[PDB]
Order: sequence, then C-alpha cells, then structure tokens
Amino acid sequence: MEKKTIVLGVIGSDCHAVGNKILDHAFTNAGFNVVNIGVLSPQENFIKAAIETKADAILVSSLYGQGEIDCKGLRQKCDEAGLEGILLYVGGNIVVGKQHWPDVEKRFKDMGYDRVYAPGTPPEVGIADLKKDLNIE
Amino acid sequence: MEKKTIVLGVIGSDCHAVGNKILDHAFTNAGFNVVNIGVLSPQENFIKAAIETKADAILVSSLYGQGEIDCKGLRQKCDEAGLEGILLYVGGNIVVGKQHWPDVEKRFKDMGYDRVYAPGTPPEVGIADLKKDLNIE
Amino acid sequence: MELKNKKWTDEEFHKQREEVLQQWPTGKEVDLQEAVDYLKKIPAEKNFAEKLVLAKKKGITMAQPRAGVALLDEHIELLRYLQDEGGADFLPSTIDAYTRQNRYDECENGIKESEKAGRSLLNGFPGVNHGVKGCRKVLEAVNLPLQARHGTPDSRLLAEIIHAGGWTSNEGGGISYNVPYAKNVTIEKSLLDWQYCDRLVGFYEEQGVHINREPFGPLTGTLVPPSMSNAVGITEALLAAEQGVKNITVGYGECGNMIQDIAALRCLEEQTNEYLKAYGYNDVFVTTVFHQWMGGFPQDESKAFGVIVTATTIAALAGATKVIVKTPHEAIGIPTKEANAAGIKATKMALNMLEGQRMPMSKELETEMAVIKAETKCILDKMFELGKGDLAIGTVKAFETGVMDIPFGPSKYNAGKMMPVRDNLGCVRYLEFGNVPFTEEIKNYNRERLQERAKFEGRDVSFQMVIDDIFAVGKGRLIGRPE
Amino acid sequence: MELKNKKWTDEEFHKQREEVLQQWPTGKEVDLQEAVDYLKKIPAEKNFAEKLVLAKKKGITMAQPRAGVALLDEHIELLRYLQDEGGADFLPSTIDAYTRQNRYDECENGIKESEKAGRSLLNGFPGVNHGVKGCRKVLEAVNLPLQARHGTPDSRLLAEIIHAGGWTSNEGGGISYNVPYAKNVTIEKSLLDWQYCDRLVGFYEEQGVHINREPFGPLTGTLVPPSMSNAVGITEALLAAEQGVKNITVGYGECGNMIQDIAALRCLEEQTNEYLKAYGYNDVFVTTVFHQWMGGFPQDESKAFGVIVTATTIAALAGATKVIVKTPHEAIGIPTKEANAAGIKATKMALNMLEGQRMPMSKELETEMAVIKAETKCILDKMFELGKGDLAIGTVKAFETGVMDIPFGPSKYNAGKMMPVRDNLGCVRYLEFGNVPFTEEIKNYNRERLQERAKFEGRDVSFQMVIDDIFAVGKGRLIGRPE
Ligand code: B12
Ligand code: B12
Ligand SMILES: CCC[C@H]1O[C@@H](n2cnc3c(N)ncnc32)[C@H](O)[C@@H]1O
Ligand SMILES: CCC[C@H]1O[C@@H](n2cnc3c(N)ncnc32)[C@H](O)[C@@H]1O
Repeated sequence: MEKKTIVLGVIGSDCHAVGNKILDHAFTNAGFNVVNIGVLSPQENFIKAAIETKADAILVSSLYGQGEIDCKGLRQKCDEAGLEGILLYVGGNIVVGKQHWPDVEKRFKDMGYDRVYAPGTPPEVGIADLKKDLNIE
Repeated sequence: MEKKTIVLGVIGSDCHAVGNKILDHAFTNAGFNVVNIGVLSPQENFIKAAIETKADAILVSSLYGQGEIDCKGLRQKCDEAGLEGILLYVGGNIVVGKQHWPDVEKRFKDMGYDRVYAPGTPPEVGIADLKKDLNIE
Repeated sequence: MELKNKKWTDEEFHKQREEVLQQWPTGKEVDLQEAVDYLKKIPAEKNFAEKLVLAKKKGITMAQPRAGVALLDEHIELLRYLQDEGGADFLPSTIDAYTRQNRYDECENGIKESEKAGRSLLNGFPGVNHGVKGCRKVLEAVNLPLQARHGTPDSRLLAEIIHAGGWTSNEGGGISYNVPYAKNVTIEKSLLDWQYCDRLVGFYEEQGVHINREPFGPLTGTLVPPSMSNAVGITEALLAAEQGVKNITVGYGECGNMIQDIAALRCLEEQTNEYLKAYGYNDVFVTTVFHQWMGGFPQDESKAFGVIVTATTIAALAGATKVIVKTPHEAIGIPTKEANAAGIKATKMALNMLEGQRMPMSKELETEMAVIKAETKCILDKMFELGKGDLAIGTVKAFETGVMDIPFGPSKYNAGKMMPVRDNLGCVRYLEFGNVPFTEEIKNYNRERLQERAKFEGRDVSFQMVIDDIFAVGKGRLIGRPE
Repeated sequence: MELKNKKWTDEEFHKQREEVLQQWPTGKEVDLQEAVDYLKKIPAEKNFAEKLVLAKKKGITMAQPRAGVALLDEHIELLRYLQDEGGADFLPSTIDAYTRQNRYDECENGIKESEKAGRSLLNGFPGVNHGVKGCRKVLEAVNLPLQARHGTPDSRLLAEIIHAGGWTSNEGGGISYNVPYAKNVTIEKSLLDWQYCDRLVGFYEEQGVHINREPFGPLTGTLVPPSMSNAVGITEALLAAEQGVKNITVGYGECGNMIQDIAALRCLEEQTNEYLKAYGYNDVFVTTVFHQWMGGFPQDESKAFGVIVTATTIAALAGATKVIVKTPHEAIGIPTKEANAAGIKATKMALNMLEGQRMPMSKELETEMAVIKAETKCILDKMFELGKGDLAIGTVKAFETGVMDIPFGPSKYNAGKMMPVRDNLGCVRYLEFGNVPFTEEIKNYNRERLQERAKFEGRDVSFQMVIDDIFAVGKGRLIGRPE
C-alpha cells in the first residue's frame, strides 16, 4: 500500500491502552505512518498532531463509554483548524452500554464522523476502509 | 372417620420415579392414604386403582413431556367408569419444551383436569389445594 | 435363551436377528451385507469410535449434546444447528420414550400429531419408525459422528436400524438401560437383549467396522455413589467385550464434589482397563464420558449456566474424553435449538479455557480413589462369587439380593434398600447400606464422613438430608443445608 | 511533601485534609467528628471490614459486582437490584472516569446530560459531585456494605467523601491506581496521595471505625505475571499498614491456568502476611479478592458464562475471600442491571456448588508456589535495596529502573520493557525480562516452560504469541494457538 499518515489516540479521560498498541501495530504493518498520541488525549491533541504531520485521517479510539460526550465537536474544530474534509474515524466501545447499533452509528455520523465502529471491530476492517476511502486499494 | 385416598402415578411410557417417591412421602405425611401405582402407568391403571380404593382424587404426574398425548381422555374414561366428579390433578413437566404456561394450563383444563401444575411445583402446593378441594382444611 | 457371559455363536445370533427384524416393518430395510459396505464408506471424521481415538490421542475433552424431535427434517435442522452454531464435537440422536418402550404405534401417532401441531409432541426421535432410510438421511445431512442416546431395555431392533443407518455409536447396557428406565423387565431379560446389541457391534467389528458402545453411567441421576455407578459401568463394559465390542466409553454422572468426581472418573477408567485385561480382553479401546449434573436443575438460566460450567470444569480437569451438555432449559422442558447451542457454547468455552489442564495428584485424591476402588471391588467380587465366576448370572443374583442396588430405580427388580446422602463436603456417601457387601472398615469411613455433616448442621443424619440433597441444586446449592 | 514510608503525623495529615477538602464544594460536607459518629452507627452487616472477617471465619467466598451510573436514584435502584435479584454479598459503587481524573466540572455536565437523555452518559457514579449527602443516601438505601471501586491516581477528596458517606471500604493503591489508569502522574505523587487515603483509614481505625482497603491486583488486566502483580499488592499492603490501615484485601487477577491462579492467590496471601509481620504490622486482618478474567471477553453471552463460571471455580478452590463478578455484557458495554444480576447469579451458583471445596496441595501446586514466591522476593528485595530500606522510595526507583514493570501500562513512568506470554499449559510467563531482577535460574525456568509451547505450536516464542494471547479469550480459548 502507498504510504499515508494517520493520527491515532484514545480520546478524553479514557486510559485504555492495549487496543491503542494493537491498532498502532496493525496500521503500521499495513503500511501507514501512525502518529500515536496515546491515551487521555483531548480533541486538541488529535488536531495538533494532524496539523504537524499533515495527516490524512484521524482515528479516534474510545473505549470507556464517555466518548459520546468527548467526541462531539471534533469535526467543527478540524474545520476551523483548516483540516476540512479530513477523514474522521471513531471506534472501540464508544457509548455507555449495549445499544442498538444503527442508532449509535447515526449519532456519531451526525457528529461529523466518516466511519463509526462497533465493539470488537478487527483493525483489518479499519485498514480496508481507510484504503478504500483514501483510494489506495 | 374418613381418611382420604388418592391414586398417585406417572402416566404413559414415562419412567421418572424420584418425584413419585417424594410425592408419595409428602402426601402420606400430610395424612393421605396414597395408592401409588408407580411409573409407566396407562390411564386404565389409574382408573382401576381409583375404583378398588374409592379414591377421592387421582394425581397424574407426567415428567417426560408426552403427557399432552397420554393425558387426553382420562376425564371421559373416569366418567364411563363411574367416577364422575373425582378430582383429577396433573403436574410435573407436562408438555414438550418450555411453553407459555397459561396456554398450557388451559389446554389441560380443557381436557378435564381440575388442577394443572407447572414445572417445579412443591408438593406442599398440591397438598394445600387438595385439602381445600376436599374441604378437609 | 439362557443367560451366560459367553459370546453368542454366529448361528445363535443370526437366529435372533431374524426374529428381531420382524418387530416392525422397517426391519426389512436392514441388510447386514449392504450395511457393512455403507458403514465402511463413512469418512473417519464421522466415525464415532475413530474420533474417540483421536480425542484420547490429543488429550482433549469433546462436548456432545442431547437432541431429538419427532419429524425427520426438523431433527436434521436441529442437529445442523447444534453442529454449526453450537460447535458440537459429536452429535446425538435422542430417541423418544415410546420407542424406548417398543410402542412404535404410539410413535406413529406422535409423528402425525407433531405434523398437525407444527411442533414435536414426541420427546425424541422415533428412529425405528423412520427406519434405516430416515437414519441414513440424518447421517448424510451432518458432518459429525452420530450416536443413538436413549434408555431402552429392549434395544435390539433400534440398534439394528441405527447402525445400519450409519450411526457408529450406541449408548446403553443391560443394567443402565433397565433399572432407571423400566419397571417390569427382569435383569436377566435386559442383559440378554443387550447381549444382542453388544453382539451386533461384535459382528461389525469382525468385519472391520468400528462402532462405539457407551454404558449409561449416571443411571437414575440421583445421588448415585461413585462405587455403585462404577461397578455397573465396569460390568457392562465386561459384558460387552465378551460379545466382541472393541471400543467402549464408560460413563459417570457428576456428584458435585470435584475431588470425588475426578476420583470417580479415574477409578472407573483404571478399573475398567484392569478388569478388561484381567479377563483377557486385551484389544479394547476405553474412553470416558462425564455427564454434567444429572439431578434437578435450577430454573434460573444464569444459575443453570453456573451448574453447566462448574460441571464442565470438573470434566476437563478429570481428563474426560467426552462431556455431555446440559442446557439452561433443563428444569423446564426439552430445550430449543438455541438453548441447546447456548449450553454447548458455554461448555466448549470452559473446555477451551482449561486446555490441557488436569487436576494434579494429591493425598486427598489418592485417598478418595482408594475408597472408591475398594468399594467397587467389594461389589464386583460378590457378583463374581454369586455367579460362580459368571458375571451376567452374578448380576441377576446381585439385584435379587441387593448387592447391586441403584438409588430410586423404578425397576421392581431393584431392592431399593441402599440409601445415599452427601457428607459435609458434598461427597455422595452411603447412608443406609442395605445388602451392599461392604466391609466394616468401608462402612465406618462412610459413617465418619457423614457424622461431620451432622455435627456441622446440628441435626442427625437422616432421610430428610437425602430429600434436602435431592432438591438442593434446584434451590441453588450443592448440599441440602437446613433452614 | 517528601516521600518516605513513615506514618504521617496527625498535624501533617490535618494540614493536607484542609487543602484537599477545598478541591470541590462538597468537601464542606465532610465533618470528621460527625462522620465518626455516623460510621459507628452503621450495622455490622453493612460494615465491609467486619463482613470480611465474617467471611474468613466461615471459610466462604463472597461475590461482589461492579456497578455505577450518573444519577443518584438510578444508581440506588441499580444497587438494590444487584442486592435483591442478584444476591450480591457486597456492593460496589464504581466511580466514573471524569471523577478519576478529578474533572468534577465534566462530572456535572455528564450528570445533566444523563438527566436529559434518560440514561447514563457517565460510566459510573460521580461520588465527589454527589457529596457526602448523596453517598449516604446510597448506603441508607441498601442492606450490604459499600466499597468505592474506581481507578484514581489522586483519590484524596473522593476518599474523604465516600468514607464520610458511610462506605466502609476504598479500593486502590499508589501503584495499582496509577500505572493502569494514568499517563503523566509520577509514581512519587500517586504514592504520596495514596498515603493520604491510607492515612485517613488509619485515622478512622484510631477512633475505632473499621474500614477495608483493597489494592487493585489486576493492574492492566492483560497477562500480568503473578509475581509482578503480587509484588505490587504486597507493596501497597505494606504502605497502607504503615499509615495505620488494619483491614486489607489483597487482590489478584485471573490468568486462567487453575494451578497458577491458585498458587498466586495463596502466595499473595501468605507473603502479604509474612511481610506485614516481618515489618512489625501485627494486627492487620488480611483477606483476598480474586478477579474473574480481566482481559478481553468473548462477545457471545453463553461463552461469557463459560469464562465467568470457570473463573469462579478457580476463586472458590483457591479459597478467595471475595470474587469480583464479570457479566455477559463485558465485551460490549457497561452491563444492564439484568446482565449484572445474571453474572452474580451464575457466580454465586458456582460458589454454592463448590461449598467448602478447596484445591488440595500437590507437587505441581507447591512447585508453582515456590516459583512465584522466589520471583516475588527478587522484585521486593531489590525494591528495598533501591530504597535503602524504604519501600516507598524503592518503589519510585524500581519504576525508574524497570525493576517493577507492568505490562501495557499507559504510565510514562512504567518502563514497558518486560513482556509476558503464556506457556504451553496457559501459565503466564516472562517472555522478555527487561530489568526485572530475576536470577538466571528463575529466567531459565520461564524459558524452559515457554519452549514447550514453541515445540507444540511449531513456532518460535514471540510477540506474535503475545498478540494471539491478548485476543485468545475473546476468540473462545485461553491459549493463543496458531491459525
Ligand atoms: C483490560 C480492560 C481494562 C484495563 C485496561 C488497562 C489499560 N490501561 O489498557 C483496566 C482494568 C485498567 C480497565 C479500566 C477501566 N475500564 Co476497562 N476494559 C478492559 C477490557 C476487559 C478489555 C480491553 C482490551 O484491552 N481489549 C483488547 C484490545 C486489543 O481490544 P480493544 O481495546 O477492544 O480495541 C480493539 C477494538 O475495539 C478495535 N478498536 C478500538 N478502537 C478502534 C478505533 C477504530 C477507528 C477502529 C477501526 C477499531 C478500533 O480494535 C482494537 C484493536 O484490536 C474491556 C472489556 C472487553 N473488551 O472485554 C473493558 C472496558 C473497555 N472497560 C470499561 C470501563 C468502563 C472501564 C473504566 C473506564 C471504568 C470506569 N467506569 O472508569 C476503567 C478505566 C478508567 C479510565 N480513566 O478510563 C468498559 C467500557 C464501557 C462502555 N463503553 O459502555 C469495558 C467495555 C468493560 C465493560 N463491558 O464494562 N479496563
Ligand atoms: C433425574 C432425571 C432423569 C433420570 C430419572 C431417573 C428416574 N427413573 O427417576 C433419567 C436420567 C433416567 C431420566 C430419563 C429421561 N428423562 Co429425565 N429428568 C430428570 C431431571 C434431571 C430431574 C427429575 C427429578 O428427579 N427431579 C426431582 C423430583 C423430586 O422432582 P420432579 O420429578 O421434577 O417432580 C416434582 C415436581 O414436578 C412436582 N410434581 C411432579 N408431578 C406432580 C403432580 C402433581 C399433581 C403435583 C401437585 C406436583 C407434581 O413435585 C415433584 C416432587 O417435588 C429432569 C430435569 C430437572 N428437573 O432438572 C429431567 C426431565 C424430567 N427428563 C426429561 C426427559 C425427556 C427424559 C426422558 C423421557 C428422555 C426421552 N426423550 O425419552 C428419559 C426417560 C425415558 C422414559 N421412558 O420416560 C425432560 C422432560 C422434557 C419435557 N417434558 O419437555 C426433563 C425435564 C429434562 C429436560 N429439560 O429436557 N431423567
Ligand atoms: C432427564 C434425561 C437426561 C437428559 O436428557 C436430555 N434429553 C432427553 N430427551 C431430549 C431431547 N429430545 N432433546 C434434548 N435433550 C433431551 C434432557 O434435557 C436431560 O438433560
Ligand atoms: C475494564 C474495567 C474493569 C471492569 O470494571 C467494570 N465496570 C467499570 N464501570 C462499571 C460500571 N459503571 N458498571 C458496571 N461495571 C463497571 C467493567 O464491567 C469491567 O468488568
């Protein structure tokens, strides 16, 4: 695959790190340049990294459930930072509790996320979606 | 004096016996004369025992699930044998599979059973119903 | 026919087969020459005996459910679901109770009523009515070995049909499929008719067709002491080997104390092999099956999973070749395909979470194993003596004199005098010995263990404890503590 | 403040309290005099320390769930359901992650949004925001002891509020509630702040109020070798006892091999007692808590029961005083009250099916115990060396030098050099040792055990095995086998 740069982090007050490690491993092996800002990252850290590294996509991981709060407004800030049209992915365990997935996906897409991933999403799904979206299959 | 007699058995091609022994125990301890015809008992065996002992009630136990077949027609055969109005109880695991209990209860009441019992019914429930129905409470 | 523990001659056996095959018109579909070629074409992956060998070799425990419904296509769809969605390692076909009592007329009526109702009014699969043709259609529709699981005192025709149907295991035995399953059948008669089922497998082995036989270890599923249960299984294993059976799975029903249960399964396997070799049966492949709790289940489905999976942990640590799956519908009725798959999935998850793990040896385990072997050997020794060296005659006389005595067996040929109960750690012990020929030392160990429970519960050991133990698991615990 | 393993003076502690109570307006509700009176009026059945004593005496394992939602009444209804319908023996209140990061402004916003949405947008109970008044309403609405369960580097104010609120246990420690739960907090700072939490309990004990403290054994819940986890727990116990804590539950997270998990829990308890007595803490009541599998869960709920109930069986046979309940929603999200109650019922069913049963001693168990004790003593010996006899200073330098190293810990103060992986029987071993101060003999045993897995799987032991092991249980098995 042709090289592209993504930003990868865990948003908000969320300290889960194992998935962040696997995702970095997986997206690196797939040929991506992963700018991994790590856990406990506010929205600004994603945007600052996206700017400095000219990222093609921001992968927001959110495991602890409060991402439904933390994730609101990221797109607007990306627009205001001059990152219009940047890819925004969100996955992990992004709402509190088991919920009806079509409702969750619409909730986060309406926040401005391009793709929304359910619990237990294999990184390979994200990699394939990103290749498609960046048209580098 | 009048010590009440019941016929107790397990109907049909059903061989389950532990419940029969417990029920014999408990109804005996409650003061009943228990005419225990045991397992693998065709309808005629309940009727013959009921005639020879002038039983006040027949307690049909059916655990193996094919009682929905085996239990049909007992009330009629009891009428034709001269035992009009005798108490007919049926309990155990009387239909095949977990089913909506009110539907099951009506189905067996529609066969002429006076009282119908769900899985796991304590003997003490049947004992109390039988004393009430026989007006010996 | 007179009862002797002696392999039937080819002529004797053939004479019986021609009688048996007339007991229902589907007997005409049984062609022994044709059936041998059919069995030999089944791939090894679908041969029960051969897959047991592979399980033993790899040191793994395989999960097998129970399952059966009146109608053929529904039964096939059921088994496929348990295979595909459940992940079963072996497939049953549970026979309905009318078949088990040889009432194929009532089977036929239940088929018709099941068609009309759109649901099974039979509690299993009427294999005799469906014939070789039906049983082969089940086998051809699945990708796993097939075993008939039932409870049939006279299984001769059923055995003919299901083996000619491609099912490469038959469960049962002259004791274990009589006393828990019958009332009026003499021990001599069920032993003779099971000699037939064993001799049919012996014929098939002589042609090079491998067929597993599984004595029904748990019996009445109701507090069966390990030494009484094991004596039955060793006996049925020996009586089968004499007729030519070569691949045998001896079974045991969970009592609930892990050390007792593991002791029980290891004693069963060790003394089965020891006895087989002592009596000259030197080419018999022995495996074990552990049955998850066969007593009353709790109605609550989460609690049911608690029983299912603790039971599986015991089976895995015991080194069981096979474990039989209970479902969360156990307390209520014949499980749906979903509740069965749920049980299989929980079981297999437990097995895979315990991969390769075994209970290591301990002084506690060594002690319980010595107790169980000594108890088992008292019973078997008396049987051989009663039979003047013949175990089948010794079995008839042992039931006549209460030497062998199965708790709560409906058989009128069962003395019903021995009474079991749990000790303070939940081990099933002998409360009343009846005529079980134990030494005074064996009896005194049983009493000493039970006295700890009296001391702990503040009440004398009694039949009330037995009643409490019978209800305890359904009420959410192993031991029937008071209050 | 300077960090030293020495009990804070009353004056130094009071100075800290006056600062801490200002960190949110609900701190004004903490009145130490009034709180002592309120705590002493709590019935013993609702005091966590005293019920733990009861559990030890009776030799039983108690089941405790985790649970917490944003709003007070919903939280109370939740806990009442787990008590009444679940049958819990202890109750949690799981604190939300904004509180754990001291972001009470975000707690408040989350509260309001949860009210607006009709469902909890917080992943727990915001105890600081609900104040002493709210935490007392929780205690007064339940009939079980209450414990704050969380993950908070700086828990000083939360501890004041929940203890004054009548919650008679606080979970955490300066290591276990930092490294798995933070990235930028120095080990020195978390130890100091957790000295405050221990010192508050020490103050309460000095007034005669008994309060349990529970170091968080499982850490990252990802393949933590028992000796590294036990070294943390023993350290946090020693640091708590120095500040006056008298009732301590040391915890361990399941790795999945039964012998290893039982060895670990026994070594943890034995060496915790040994070290406490060696350092002059002679009146500390030690209990154990076993955490059901803290790694990735399978999403299938039946498979989840397989994990929940095998885990419980290990806890019961280990003789754990407490077991923490996982639910069939573990892979998906915060459980509903019904899913939680389901896990509790399956757990307690398993416990009651195992009443009184304990893993007996074996050569295999004694060997694994000696391995763990030897490995743990290497780590602790070096910590005391690095601290020149001060365990708190030695902990800081241990993390600085990689002597103590927690797999996958997000803390930047964690070296991240030691790497764990399972051996061929599923025991978690050291794959890369980093600076963990093991003798060559101890390293050789780890390598020997790992090599058996390389032989069986046909591949070199590697980080790929670690990744396989990370995903294994979610995919249906303990060991990450190839394919
Ligand atoms: C191990 C674990 C812990 C460890 C974490 C150690 C650490 N620092 O990493 C410990 C015990 C410390 C922990 C703590 C807590 N945890 Co936790 N944790 C887990 C657990 C059991 C497994 C997570 C894991 O490591 N999986 C393995 C890795 C490889 O997978 P993963 O993390 O799921 O990520 C993969 C996929 O989701 C996907 N993916 C993830 N993000 C993205 C993004 C994109 C774009 C794509 C394409 C894919 C993708 O690919 C990843 C790689 O395979 C899960 C439950 C489960 N899954 O069984 C709960 C879980 C995540 N925890 C949970 C919670 C709530 C907590 C806490 C927040 C408690 C609280 N109320 O504060 C705390 C953390 C405090 C805080 N400040 O955030 C909840 C979330 C609830 C919800 N969303 O409704 C879960 C789901 C458990 C539950 N069912 O309640 N936890
Ligand atoms: C132990 C057991 C066995 C033993 C029985 C030993 C024996 N001979 O007694 C063995 C393993 C041999 C056995 C065999 C089979 N069993 Co069975 N057995 C059970 C089990 C596990 C417990 C039964 C028991 O003894 N309970 C304890 C006693 C004290 O209680 P009880 O029998 O349930 O009855 C009590 C209450 O129901 C009530 N009660 C009962 N009858 C009545 C009547 C009245 C009037 C009143 C007031 C109260 C009352 O009081 C009784 C005493 O407290 C149950 C499942 C469960 N309950 O968890 C399955 C169960 C009864 N078996 C079942 C089946 C199908 C079989 C077979 C028929 C298989 C087959 N397909 O042929 C065979 C029997 C063959 C035959 N010819 O009938 C099914 C029934 C399916 C259904 N109805 O939908 C059950 C429910 C299991 C299941 N969920 O699938 N079984
Ligand atoms: C009580 C008999 C022992 C076990 O035998 C199972 N059993 C009997 N018949 C069927 C069937 N037709 N389908 C699925 N399970 C069946 C019961 O559930 C019980 O656990
Ligand atoms: C991964 C965190 C460890 C455990 O912590 C439990 N957990 C965290 N927060 C809550 C909560 N608010 N309600 C019920 N359980 C909770 C998770 O289930 C997991 O098992």
